[PDB]
Amino acid sequence: QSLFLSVREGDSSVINCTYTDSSSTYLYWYKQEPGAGLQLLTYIFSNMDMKQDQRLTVLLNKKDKHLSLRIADTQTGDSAIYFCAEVEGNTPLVFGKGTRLSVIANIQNPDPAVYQLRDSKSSDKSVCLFTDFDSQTNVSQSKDSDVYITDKCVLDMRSMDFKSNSAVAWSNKSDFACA
Amino acid sequence: GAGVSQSPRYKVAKRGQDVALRCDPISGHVSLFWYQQALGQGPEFLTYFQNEAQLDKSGLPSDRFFAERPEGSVSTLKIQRTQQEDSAVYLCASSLAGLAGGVEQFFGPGTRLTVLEDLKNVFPPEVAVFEPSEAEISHTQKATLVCLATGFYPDHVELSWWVNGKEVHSGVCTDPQPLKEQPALNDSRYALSSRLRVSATFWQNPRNHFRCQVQFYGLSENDEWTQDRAKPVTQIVSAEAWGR
Amino acid sequence: KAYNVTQAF
Amino acid sequence: MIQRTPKIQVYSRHPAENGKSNFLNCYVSGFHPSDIEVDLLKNGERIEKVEHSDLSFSKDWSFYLLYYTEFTPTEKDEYACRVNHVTLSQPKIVKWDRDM
Amino acid sequence: GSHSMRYFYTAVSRPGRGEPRFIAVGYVDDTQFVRFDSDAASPRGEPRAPWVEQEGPEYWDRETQKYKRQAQADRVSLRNLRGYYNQSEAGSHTLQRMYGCDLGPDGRLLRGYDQSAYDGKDYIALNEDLRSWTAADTAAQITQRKWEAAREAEQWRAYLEGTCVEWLRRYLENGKETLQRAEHPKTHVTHHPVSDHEATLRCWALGFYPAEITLTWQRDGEDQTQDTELVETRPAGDGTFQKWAAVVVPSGEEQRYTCHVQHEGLPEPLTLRWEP
Repeated sequence: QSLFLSVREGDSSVINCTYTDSSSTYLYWYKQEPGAGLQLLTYIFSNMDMKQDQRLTVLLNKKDKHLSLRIADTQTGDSAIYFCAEVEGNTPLVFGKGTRLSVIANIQNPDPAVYQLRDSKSSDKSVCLFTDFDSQTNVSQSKDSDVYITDKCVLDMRSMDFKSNSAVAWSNKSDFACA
Repeated sequence: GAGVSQSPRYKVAKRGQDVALRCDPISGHVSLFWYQQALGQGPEFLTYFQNEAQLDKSGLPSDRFFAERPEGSVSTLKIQRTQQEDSAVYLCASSLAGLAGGVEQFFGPGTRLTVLEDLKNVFPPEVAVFEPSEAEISHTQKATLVCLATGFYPDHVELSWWVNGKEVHSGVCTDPQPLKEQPALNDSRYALSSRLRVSATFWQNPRNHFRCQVQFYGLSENDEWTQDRAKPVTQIVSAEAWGR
Repeated sequence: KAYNVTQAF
Repeated sequence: MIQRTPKIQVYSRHPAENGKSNFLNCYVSGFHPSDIEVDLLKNGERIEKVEHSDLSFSKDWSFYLLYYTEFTPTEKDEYACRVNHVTLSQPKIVKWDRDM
Repeated sequence: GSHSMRYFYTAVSRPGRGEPRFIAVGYVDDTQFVRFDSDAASPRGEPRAPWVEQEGPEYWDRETQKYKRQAQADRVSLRNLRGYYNQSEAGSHTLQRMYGCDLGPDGRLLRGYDQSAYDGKDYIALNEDLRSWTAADTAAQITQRKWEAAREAEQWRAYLEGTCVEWLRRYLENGKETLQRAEHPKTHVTHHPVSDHEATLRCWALGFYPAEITLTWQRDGEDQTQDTELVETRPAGDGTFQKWAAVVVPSGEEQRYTCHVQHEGLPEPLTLRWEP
């Protein structure tokens, strides 16, 4: 997460990096989702110009030591951190700085509406849910010392190909305001 | 989790004690690598092995670190007198023979090692579930359950949703990163939120059961705990709810 | 510049 | 392993001129294995100060080395090279002859 | 004209006397430019030529780590080769590897090579096509399997066709004043009496580079080489080489013999006589 990149659903993403040693025989692309390990995406032999496999396209440009990954039809499942890695001979991978790819969900029918939920099991602390807002909608942190606002995550119900952004807020200072 | 295994996964250790991390690579693989990782930063090299031989150990930041691989299979990284600066994720990778493009390779899930000043700060999470709002069901015709885990420390929690004894993933999004309740406090406790969303027809059915599960990683059986509070050991805190 | 590191025999 | 006896040549870096400083060289080659003891001598004594080149080998896998030192050629000294190897019954001694 | 870079690796196991020793030297033609000895108190890659020292710490610390790892791999190789042949643990054994690239006068890779020996015996060699290996015995075939699984050949083709050529061209430019400046030999003829009627004519060639040379003796203009004495070309200890060729002639017939020399720095061959 040294660099950040935001792309809209269905578009294409392009990640870049400048690796170190021009003698690297193989360049690699790994992706790491929050909490998981590194997943191998692709590799390219340094003598090749470009390599393709499904929605991924790798473009190499030696001399400049420039490596690019293009994700076609980028979708929410692609949000992660992407790392460049190089290797030459019988040595360990050398990883570059990461790039966090953030996919903005396609919201067909915006319908912003804040709702208060039943604090099941008599939970004094209340919570109001900001949901159904637009991709351009923003959620910032109320400077109120004891009013917590969470970031925005997208939810995907595959049963009906429906998506929806969601946010949550609660107060422990005994002062709640759903508006 | 088919591939390389790493034993502790999560580990808390007080400044001064020792810790040992375990790696279980694929049986046939000749080479085995250890990396270190900070918050969302690129992995850095520690040491790697050819069969049982250690080709290089220059990555180790201190002499307290000691990796080994007795018979060329399992590897173990031991740390003595762990310091606050040792807090990080430790990754293991194994390959058939080197890392050339096309050679079989697998990275492990990793092990997050939090070195704490004192274990008196460890607290498991307190989970609660909030039922959907009839206002939401009256407009969106969808039902949104929200789960809220608070007061845990460190942030060693893994949350999930279970509908009628089944772990579901559709209609779920959990916070990417916990939220520190005491922004100014250094050792502040955290809080994590999550949501599960289904049709109003599923929440209305009172025969359905919804469970928010939170796996917390704290102390192990071999840990000095003297306070009269309950030992904050690794456990699962859950909060359930039923349709209406 | 030398070959990086050869594979073992 | 294979055994191969070393070839030896003792000579000077520059055409020897009595009085003028110069370099004394003992060049061993064609031997195998690589374990070998080479020592430069003056009147039978071992001159401790000796710099040897880095171990290397020829296309046929035979090693070669250059032990050398700085000396000032003066008559009635008799510099020589004593080389002992696994393939030698006893150290082979080769005296230096400025005519060669 | 035609240059080349060459590396020589030697690993010798010394049971009961420490870990195996690893030495590595690198040559550009006949000029050694790098050395690494695993037995030095501060084992690091040290420059041996005045056209590589201006590369910076990034370059030299990269070779040091490279060599330190290679020495660990060779220690693994010695154990593996030992186990392939069921060789005693109390025996000393030698591993040698030699590789490099010939930069043809075309300015491109003319050919790359990599070959190894165990106890002075050809073990495994990279083929000229840079795609496969040739194994001497059944043990080398085990090694071939392991290298085939590792795509070792693909990494050698990329190194020999890229890094090797790229850096050889860089070295030649940095040291053009010596690597590409051929140096003709300084020559003369000495006289040494054998018997009351015999004398030796020794033809000297001193201070030349590269080492390739040819000395010929001729009486009346023919190839009188059946009774000529040639010593192996030898180093002067400073970048130049030496070589002499002797012939025994009947006293009084000195001016019947002429010495012919051939070196790259000499535009036309040199015929030399003995000046009484």
